[PDB]
Amino acid sequence: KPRARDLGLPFTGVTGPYNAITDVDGVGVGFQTIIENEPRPGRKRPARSGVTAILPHMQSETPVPVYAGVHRFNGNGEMTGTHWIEDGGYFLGPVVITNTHGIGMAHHATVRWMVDRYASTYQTDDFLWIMPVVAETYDGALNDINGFPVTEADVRKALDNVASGPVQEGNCGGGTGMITYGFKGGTGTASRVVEFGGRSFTIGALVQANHGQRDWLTIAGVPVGQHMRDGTPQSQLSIIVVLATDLPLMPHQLKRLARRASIGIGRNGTPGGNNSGDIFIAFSTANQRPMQHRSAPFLDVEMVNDEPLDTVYLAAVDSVEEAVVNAMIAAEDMGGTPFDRLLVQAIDHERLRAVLRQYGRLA
Amino acid sequence: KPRARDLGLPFTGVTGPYNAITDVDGVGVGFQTIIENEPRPGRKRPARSGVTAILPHMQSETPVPVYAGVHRFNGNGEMTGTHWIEDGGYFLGPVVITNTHGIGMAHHATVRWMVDRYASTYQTDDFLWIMPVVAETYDGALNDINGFPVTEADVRKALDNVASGPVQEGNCGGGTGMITYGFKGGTGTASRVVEFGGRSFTIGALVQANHGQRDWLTIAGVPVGQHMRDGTPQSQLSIIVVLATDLPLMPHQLKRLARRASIGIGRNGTPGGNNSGDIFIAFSTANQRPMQHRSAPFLDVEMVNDEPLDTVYLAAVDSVEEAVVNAMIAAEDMGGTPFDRLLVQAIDHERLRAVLRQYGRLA
Amino acid sequence: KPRARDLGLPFTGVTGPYNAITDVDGVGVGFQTIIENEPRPGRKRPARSGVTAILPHMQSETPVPVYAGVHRFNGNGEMTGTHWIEDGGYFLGPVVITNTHGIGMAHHATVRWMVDRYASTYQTDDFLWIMPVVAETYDGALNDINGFPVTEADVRKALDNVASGPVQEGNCGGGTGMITYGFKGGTGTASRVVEFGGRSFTIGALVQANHGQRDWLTIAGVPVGQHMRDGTPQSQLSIIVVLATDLPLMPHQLKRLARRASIGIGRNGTPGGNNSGDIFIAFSTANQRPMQHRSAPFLDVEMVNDEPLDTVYLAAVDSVEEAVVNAMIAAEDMGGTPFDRLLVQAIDHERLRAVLRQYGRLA
Amino acid sequence: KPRARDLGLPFTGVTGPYNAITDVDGVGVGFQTIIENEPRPGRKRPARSGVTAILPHMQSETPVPVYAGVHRFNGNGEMTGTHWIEDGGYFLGPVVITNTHGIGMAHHATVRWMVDRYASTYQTDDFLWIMPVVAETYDGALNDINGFPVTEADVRKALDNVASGPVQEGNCGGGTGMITYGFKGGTGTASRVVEFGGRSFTIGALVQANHGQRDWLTIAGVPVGQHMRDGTPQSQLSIIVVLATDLPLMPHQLKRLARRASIGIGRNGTPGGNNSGDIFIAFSTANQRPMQHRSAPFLDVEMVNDEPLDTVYLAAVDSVEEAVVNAMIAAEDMGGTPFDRLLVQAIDHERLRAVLRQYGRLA
Repeated sequence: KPRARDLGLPFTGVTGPYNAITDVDGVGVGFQTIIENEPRPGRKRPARSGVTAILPHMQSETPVPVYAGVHRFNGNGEMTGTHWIEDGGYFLGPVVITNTHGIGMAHHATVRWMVDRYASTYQTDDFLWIMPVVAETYDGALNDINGFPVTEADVRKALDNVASGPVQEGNCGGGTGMITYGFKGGTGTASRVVEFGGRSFTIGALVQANHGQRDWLTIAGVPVGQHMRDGTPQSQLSIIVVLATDLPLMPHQLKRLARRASIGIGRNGTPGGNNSGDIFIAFSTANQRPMQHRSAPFLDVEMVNDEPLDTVYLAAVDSVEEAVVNAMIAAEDMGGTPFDRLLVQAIDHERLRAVLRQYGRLA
Repeated sequence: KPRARDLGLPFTGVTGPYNAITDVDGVGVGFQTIIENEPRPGRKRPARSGVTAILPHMQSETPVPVYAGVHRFNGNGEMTGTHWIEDGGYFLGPVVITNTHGIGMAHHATVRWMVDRYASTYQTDDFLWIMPVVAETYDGALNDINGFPVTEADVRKALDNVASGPVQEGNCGGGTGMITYGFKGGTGTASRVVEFGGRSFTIGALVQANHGQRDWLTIAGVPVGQHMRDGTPQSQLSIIVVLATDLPLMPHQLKRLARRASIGIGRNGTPGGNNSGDIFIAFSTANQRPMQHRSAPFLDVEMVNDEPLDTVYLAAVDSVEEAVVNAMIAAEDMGGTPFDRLLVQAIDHERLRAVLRQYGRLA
Repeated sequence: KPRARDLGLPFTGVTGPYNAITDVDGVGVGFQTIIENEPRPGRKRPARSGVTAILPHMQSETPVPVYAGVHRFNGNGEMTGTHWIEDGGYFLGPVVITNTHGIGMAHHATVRWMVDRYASTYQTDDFLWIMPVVAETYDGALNDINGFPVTEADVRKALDNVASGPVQEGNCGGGTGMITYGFKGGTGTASRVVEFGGRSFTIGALVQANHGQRDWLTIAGVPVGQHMRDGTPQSQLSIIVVLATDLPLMPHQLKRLARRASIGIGRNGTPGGNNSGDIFIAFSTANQRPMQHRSAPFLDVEMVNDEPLDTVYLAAVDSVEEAVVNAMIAAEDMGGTPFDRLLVQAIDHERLRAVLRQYGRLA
Repeated sequence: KPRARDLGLPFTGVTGPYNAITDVDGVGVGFQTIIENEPRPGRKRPARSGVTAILPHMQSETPVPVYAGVHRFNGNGEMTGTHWIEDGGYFLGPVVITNTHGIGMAHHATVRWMVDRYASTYQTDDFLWIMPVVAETYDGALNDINGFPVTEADVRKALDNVASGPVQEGNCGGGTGMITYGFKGGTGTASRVVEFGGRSFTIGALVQANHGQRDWLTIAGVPVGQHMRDGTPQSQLSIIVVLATDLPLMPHQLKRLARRASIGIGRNGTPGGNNSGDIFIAFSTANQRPMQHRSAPFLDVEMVNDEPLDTVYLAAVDSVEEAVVNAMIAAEDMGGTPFDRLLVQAIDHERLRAVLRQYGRLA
């Protein structure tokens, strides 16, 4: 499986080792993918969905707070756990992404998993509560979303599968049944390394791309969507962005970094559709500390000066754009069975390359 | 059961009917209450929890958008469904309140119930998604919160039990296991009728009171907590506010109304604790309209002028204070079994009356 | 001049030495007070107004960033400089408070004063811009506000007069012509010392009180406004809160602290009027650092754990309530001339004491 | 003067008659431009600055509230008047744009101008206050910003000059001394006409472009900044966006519209620089009503459904992009005198055409 850079698309700077969000130290990604092409008993439509889990500091025996910031570009979607991100500045545990009507079971399963996995924290006499970050995009065109196919066991499998190294893209995890710009969408990831004050830090992005319309699609500045008009879902009948970094940032700086994903999604053409739940979260793995109930009264934290941040912002925007394009390149056709209303095609690599060549952007 | 006014407490203005949130026409409240005093098999602590459901336009055959506004006073808690309240301006379906780790099952159950109840809307070819408003307070001192006692059936029972009329208070629904100001807490409700542009409207409040410390408790402006010092949970070892009105208000005005609940909770003494998840939602039942996919492109709406709103703001504040006190008066002692760490007592009515009398505030 | 504690009002905890915002080391307060009782040439109404200036790190030869947070409880007023407080986390220079239509001249004068006072910073080749924090309340009932009485020289005088030590209250600075709860209002201040993690800190408040209606007035929990009904402004025909602390807080924590001023203003009875511009700013004097253009790329900062903050929140609430009541106790009758529409009286001390005594609250 | 479309750039959709913000009926624009090439007495650098004024409902004898919404993308700049836009939902009077240190005099001059212009509203016995919307970008590289060249008379001249019709672009009004993408910047405008529900509406934008670095510049998706590398300000040694529409939108909807300008400024390449004060305001001219003190208690308003808004969001993004490019095309070289540090050149039209032609984007 070539990724976008392999096809000659003219991407943007130096990446971490795997060109993925796992290039940020300690962050692991796990997936559970459900691809069925016949309905379950009592249903009329097949289940194509899944769960994505991103866990920071995956080696720690205790949950480690990660400072974080959210940006709600267009709130037509769900992302739980953000009230204490906004006021307390951090979250604990994994980011879990699934389909819109699997939020509940994913939230329930994640709390249960945290109580088991971090038993020495939560199965004690301390009064602690868990508020996980669970988010979604809507796969009802290709998935039997009102059949609630994702179970507790499916979400635990994603959490138990978290790992470092290369990350699968395309039709996997929460991205399985997604559609972006009229083509097959799904999971995408990328990373960038930047130098800041004599040290090297990584910015990694993971997206669940389910947004945009064909006409808007722009790849490398070329209006590809004006040239590749066939097979759109419309003719036959949301985006979650997670940014991770090891740069030492505080909450107020991370809310600014998350806001940069607005430009990041704009790069491939969308003006931000009304029905698109476009919600971005950014977290840092720097400044490790105990949970509130075990911390000393004063904490010493490192924080970056703001002056040099333009290169970090550029890296974040570029990583989001490459993560979206990687999802489209990695995706495969889906649908077209007797139980489907549509056939969603993955963007054709040779036709893409040809259009970019005509506009002098095929590297 | 006498309520606060029945004991001579010096409350504030004219109430609707039932002096409850059901005084706002069409708003129904349902409860599922779980009170056990012996552990379930494999658990060590008893289950004392439940679910509260508040459903606007409870007669409608289709979900009716209700404009709304949220105020996160201190975000150490969860309230789902707020991203589209912020950007879209409204929510659909019920407000469901339970315990912290019951969010996920309550969310899952609510989406499933909505798909069944509003089958003519959701079991169609339309691409529609549901993002319910599910909130919580933490009952881990009296409840086996990591045993996940609330099931899907429990939440469906609360939803199917919604009704107009008098509302049960104290140890019921989501407030079953809650503690407030070191005394037994739980569910409380109150309402006010106001005249605006001649016209008569109601403001009703429902609270799940689990906040505050004994030392802070102020009732009718009297420092009761300084006089009633025994039995605190501390010596032995959050608040969700929902405001409903039929006044015709738009989202930006409803956000201000919800922010008035900050002063409302301040009335009984709290300075707003760090660990308290204090999140308030206000919604109007005016301006009924179809869902987005069935609406005409232009809607005609009525909105109040802002000049005469002080009387509405005062009624909101007063109703929140009365609802909190009503919860304490309705509450009953809980705990003290061989499986408990604490015995939480309900505030004693005669002792309270005596303290108020000493400061000239017993009416 | 007795302050509220001197009259036997039952205030709250241990104050710093001056019981004022200048108890926070290095914070200076300066005033310019204009009290005229005949109209200036071409005007019909007299000028009663002024400027209040609060300067953190008043010894420093260069401007020192102070982390800060704002809460807009009801935005019917102006407070400039908040965009970079929200995103950047801090502000530089003084907080300047005046009347509503004097914002512009105060802003202009403050920039000019900073360019002259910090000449080694601003009269260089560096590209630097200044965005001062200038706020207001509306003194149109007692002041010729459309006569623009405050000049550049008036604001420079306040800035040049900043000093530590005891702070004047009542009819002075920006508070000169203000009215609160139908009585004469104005400037008030108070402070609290708290122990946090084996260290001592101070929380100081300064308020410009111009809010509330007589009927709502509550002092020490007693409904004083129901007993002292005469001479209201109505019968004859906003609040800025600044909190300063030396506790090491980051911006996300300071926004929470500023939000606690909502309860602080609720303590004296207001439900938060529609026309009241109720805007609060909290800043810390800890974590001194250079300006952005002179900072190293990485900074080391100290930050408190959030667990023990309840005593800090309680001190902040109590300090706001005391600063408001101090403002009413220090104020003097104003108006009643042939050019006035009103005569605004200060609350009478003996009548106040008598009402408190009847409810058992006169210490 | 050819504008961007006249040079063959491949712009986007149908414009209104002037392709400017004055295509929204009743919106006037007025400018005061100060271009001096020798220092004023006692100064060392020349003054090149000015004022831009945008007045909705310019014919009205009384101020007419216009619902509006703001998006602070990166708050390193000032825009006054936003607290009541956020909570009250509207503003009155003009949007005035100038240089960073001219805020104060522009604010003062606008309040004074409104008192005179709307004398039947403000020179009465009513208690009314004015909180104008005054914004800025920083022209310190080309202008003697610490000389405070803009006077009260300069701002009154811009206000008195508001007019419909064609709008001047480039080195005029507040944009006079601005620099964008290392080329001369300034004022730019554009409009789009869209059909919504059988009715025709216009979206217009006006920008004061002072943002970006040369290397990021992208025009029509082409990386022009990589090809036109000479004369950058760096080698020699912020953006305010105003969107106006006649679509009937409420405040919560206008906040989303103003958020779309983030994608609009990302079209030309910036990732959003840390030092860039990028603040956007959107307002609607629909739903005319009286001021709060003259309104009936209930108002009837028209509001759009959200479903069809994607075409409006696209029009908004495209108009911001065209306005920024129009500002660069209209700009003229500035500086390079014995008193300057730099010579800022306007982008060369022929060179730009040549780079676009090479990538197949010259229409």
